[PDB]
Amino acid sequence: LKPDITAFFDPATSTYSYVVRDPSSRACAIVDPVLDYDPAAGRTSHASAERLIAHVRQHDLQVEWLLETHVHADHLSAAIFLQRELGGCLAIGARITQVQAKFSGLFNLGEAFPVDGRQFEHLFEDGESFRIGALECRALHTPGHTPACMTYLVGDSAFVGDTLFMPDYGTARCDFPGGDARQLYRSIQRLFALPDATRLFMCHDYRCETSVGEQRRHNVHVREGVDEEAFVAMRQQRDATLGMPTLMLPAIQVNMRGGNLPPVEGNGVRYLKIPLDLF
Amino acid sequence: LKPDITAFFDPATSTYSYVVRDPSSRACAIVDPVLDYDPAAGRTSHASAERLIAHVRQHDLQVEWLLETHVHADHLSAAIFLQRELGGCLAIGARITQVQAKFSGLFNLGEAFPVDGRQFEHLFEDGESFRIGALECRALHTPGHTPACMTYLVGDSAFVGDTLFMPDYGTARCDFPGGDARQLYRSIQRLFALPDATRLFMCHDYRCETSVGEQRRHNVHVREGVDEEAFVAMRQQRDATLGMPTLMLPAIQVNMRGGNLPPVEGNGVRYLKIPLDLF
Ligand SMILES: [Cl-]
Ligand SMILES: [Cl-]
Ligand SMILES: [Cl-]
Ligand SMILES: [Cl-]
Ligand SMILES: [Zn+2]
Ligand SMILES: [Zn+2]
Repeated sequence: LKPDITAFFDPATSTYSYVVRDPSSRACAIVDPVLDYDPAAGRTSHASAERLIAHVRQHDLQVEWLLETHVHADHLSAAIFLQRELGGCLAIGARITQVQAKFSGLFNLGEAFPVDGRQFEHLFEDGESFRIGALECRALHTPGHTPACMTYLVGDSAFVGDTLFMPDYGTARCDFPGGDARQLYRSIQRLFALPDATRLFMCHDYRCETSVGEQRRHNVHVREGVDEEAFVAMRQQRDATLGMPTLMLPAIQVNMRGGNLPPVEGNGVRYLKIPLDLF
Repeated sequence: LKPDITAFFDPATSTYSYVVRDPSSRACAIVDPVLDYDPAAGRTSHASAERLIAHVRQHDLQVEWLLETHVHADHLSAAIFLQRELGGCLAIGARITQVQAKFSGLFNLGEAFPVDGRQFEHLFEDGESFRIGALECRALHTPGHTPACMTYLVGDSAFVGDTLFMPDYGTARCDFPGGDARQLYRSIQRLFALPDATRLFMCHDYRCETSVGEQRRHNVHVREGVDEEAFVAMRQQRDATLGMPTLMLPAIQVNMRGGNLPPVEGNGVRYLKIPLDLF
């Protein structure tokens, strides 16, 4: 039983979000939804999410899951807004509590900020099975880009997050806190051991769908024949040349909260905190 | 007695800073010095200021004034860092207290944030005379870009801030809070009534020095013959098309403090506050 998958490209952040629909029912999940954010003005907008809401409404779907593949450093999540409009259960990999506990310190939030994942309604363990309607699904731990990345298998497909790019772009950076180029190399090996026909759906592109086959032989960074020590050297060498993602500091502190904005002050206004000279 | 003026271009922010030196002594002032700031990482760096420090050290100058022409929305000021290394008296126009009182509310700082200009050691009134060594100087109120802009006359020259651009670029936006396209029009008229040979030194360029003469007849936005109501219409029409300056929210909250970073938290880290959905 194969999922009905609709991709949604966001040109500002190069993010693909997905609606993952059970063909035998109206149940669906939403993967990596984007809350649009203008960092110069601090304006959040709902254009990308409204595309998702309209699709769900057109096809009269019931949102069962709001899935995050990892903690996004390049965009803010629109999960909370979609959850208000469409319902559904907010979910992420269990190792999100490592990112919460680390960045609670880096953002200086105190214990008014819980670091155990309560903001998310489900934390997936490695290998955990679950369903989207009748669809059969499993969550695999695939860390390396971040400590907490998950790949979601759903029928014949896999939502790999930032664990791979399209074969001609290669792989993503691993210099996020807790990221590990060698952990990512072995996460990719796990992905390559899947059936070569598995539909692979990327989180970013700089062109959303490939296969395990295409990747295994044609990925410019981790084709077959690229050993662990070679890849690591190149990954860390490219990472050193990379400036920090523009939205990283706003994105983490929203996304580590499940996509809740920071609390309102007596002002009536909510504020992000931008650590100075910490990175 | 004419000032010895050295210009310093910052390509990241298109800012001209100046060293204004009294030829008959070693006294100088520093105008609009830049603290380099990477907004993605929250990294401040001291490259631009180190150029100023080296010049002061080469020519064995004594910093008497650290002048700001206005509250900068496009860069953070390096006044406090220069003040530590070189000394000197930090100064700005008296109407800085309007910007402090407004943005103390917009940034929700409470009364742990004084709104009377104590962070600056001198607040210039309109028409106030002062000296840089033997040089004769006067501060004119020239609002419009911001409520608090000042033009500094020093001998035969004038540091106009963002009150004008070079004649072929025209004028700057007036949509900052308290800014007023019509106030700016009449500030410019005041500048045009100066002697046509007055050396005019811009704060930005997108090429630092022109004359009142060149401006009066050749400014593409406010040449002679452009009336008050025409200019205002065009200024507000262009302003509406403009996205907010990238660094505006970090820059104001540092510069409204005289260039002090926000306080250290028990973390040991300092934080900017970015209002959400307020602009
Ligand atoms: Cl597209
Ligand atoms: Cl459920
Ligand atoms: Cl130059
Ligand atoms: Cl003095
Ligand atoms: Zn990512
Ligand atoms: Zn300005």
